[PDB]
Amino acid sequence: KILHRLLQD
Amino acid sequence: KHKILHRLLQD
Amino acid sequence: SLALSLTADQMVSALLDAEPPILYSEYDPTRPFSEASMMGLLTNLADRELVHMINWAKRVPGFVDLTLHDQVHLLECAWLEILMIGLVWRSMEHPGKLLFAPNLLLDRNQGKCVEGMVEIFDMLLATSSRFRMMNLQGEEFVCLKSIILLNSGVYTFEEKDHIHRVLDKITDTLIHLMAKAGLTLQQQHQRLAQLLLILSHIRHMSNKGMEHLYSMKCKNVVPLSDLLLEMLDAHR
Amino acid sequence: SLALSLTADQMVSALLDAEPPILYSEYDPTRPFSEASMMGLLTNLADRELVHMINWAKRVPGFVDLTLHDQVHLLECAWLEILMIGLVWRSMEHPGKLLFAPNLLLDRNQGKCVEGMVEIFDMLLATSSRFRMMNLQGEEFVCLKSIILLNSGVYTFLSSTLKSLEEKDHIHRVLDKITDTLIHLMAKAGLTLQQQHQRLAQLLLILSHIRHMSNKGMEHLYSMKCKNVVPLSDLLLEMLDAHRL
Ligand SMILES: CCc1c2cc(O)ccc2nn1-c1ccc(O)cc1
Ligand SMILES: CCc1c2cc(O)ccc2nn1-c1ccc(O)cc1
Repeated sequence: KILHRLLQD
Repeated sequence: KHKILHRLLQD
Repeated sequence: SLALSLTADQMVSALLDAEPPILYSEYDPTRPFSEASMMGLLTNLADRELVHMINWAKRVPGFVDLTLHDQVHLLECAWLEILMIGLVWRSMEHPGKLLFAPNLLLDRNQGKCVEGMVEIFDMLLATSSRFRMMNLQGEEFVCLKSIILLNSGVYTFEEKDHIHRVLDKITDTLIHLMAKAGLTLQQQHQRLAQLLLILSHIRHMSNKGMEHLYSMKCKNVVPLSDLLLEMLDAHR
Repeated sequence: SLALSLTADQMVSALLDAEPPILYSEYDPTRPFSEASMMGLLTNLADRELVHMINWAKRVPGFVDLTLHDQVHLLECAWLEILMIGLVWRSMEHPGKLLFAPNLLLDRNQGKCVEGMVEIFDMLLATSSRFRMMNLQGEEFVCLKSIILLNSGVYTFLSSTLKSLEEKDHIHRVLDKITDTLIHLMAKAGLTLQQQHQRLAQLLLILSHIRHMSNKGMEHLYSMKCKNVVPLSDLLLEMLDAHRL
């Protein structure tokens, strides 16, 4: 999940 | 031209 | 215009008086459900409630000042929101169930009797639970329902100005009820916001409900009344 | 939660500093619009705006206190409402037009290039008009945009006792803080006590219209996707698919 990864930054 | 809502409202 | 001069107490009285009756469903509770029967029950009910809603609207202060065309636009835009906030309100004291009618109280799981329905049930119940945790009062509820009627279709239109004036009066009414209930100014504004933000979720549900209703019609899982088809048609 | 301890002035200042940039579209102004090309511009833009939105969301007080799962659900629920309220804000000073980007300013007739679009354009335009009538201020705008982020998805949570409930509580504490902040701004602006509650209501009722617009735009975007009008990025696909499950 892309949204999930982006939030982790 | 003859919507039911129209005639229900004008009562 | 006469609605602009009502007092806060007199707005409540009027709204309380205008309340539609609680309708029963036809449901014969000696036989279990099918997908077709449940949906038939829901639409038969909504169709009867719509007739009462039109009567109720005409009794909402300021509504009758609007042109017939404007009145129609508002009801077409808001009808399912109005039915749903009604449903949410009477289900308030039945955690986990939706009281569509006194003899049709459906727990969460019976939404699975109809494809796609449980997602909408879940939203409805979550809203009921919210009402419960806020301890929504009946006087507040009737204010909220009238706001939906006046607000929902207003931006899709002097006619606009009057609606916003009446909307202001109902805001005045809600705050009056909260002041009367002993809330501080800070608590009053916080509760006003909380209540109005629920209207966003109610809109969401209406929109979802409308597409579901449309799907059930195309898939022909149940015949709909002429009036209900017409209220459906207005959104597409 | 240090965020619960913020003053109204600290809330406003934090929200203002979190504001994402105004992006440019990849519009080549000497090429003829098609339905496909206009949809491409809007979805290319949205995709780039989403990455900036995520970093903004992290900067809204209280948002980083929530779990990763809940941050996701909230952004998944509200992403299009947030893009649209931004658009309506950017368009405030351009009656009759939608400022999608400084190099992409469209009127309703240009919306007709894409089937079903003009109806959405019209709702966005009317929202822009309402913003103008109300004389919406940037400090009020940023509060509203933050309310949408926190509220839109807040009831699509479930309930696992303390776990889900306290995430819900927290969100409502923060929402209550933004209310206090909104009121504060209107008082500092000299509005009367009566005007304060009246305006607070007028502003929050707009959110019901923004939800409506997001619901219809999501339907419309789904339709363009299902008709192979435009390729969506994986991000946009994921954001859209969250509304079909
Ligand atoms: C319009 C009847 C109806 C629904 C149709 C759907 O496809 C999905 C959910 C529905 N709920 N209702 C409904 C809502 C409130 C009432 O008082 C009666 C029926
Ligand atoms: C999410 C991209 C988008 C749309 C998709 C549609 O199918 C219809 C209308 C749309 N508007 N927008 C949009 C809105 C605000 C932005 O900042 C970027 C794109």
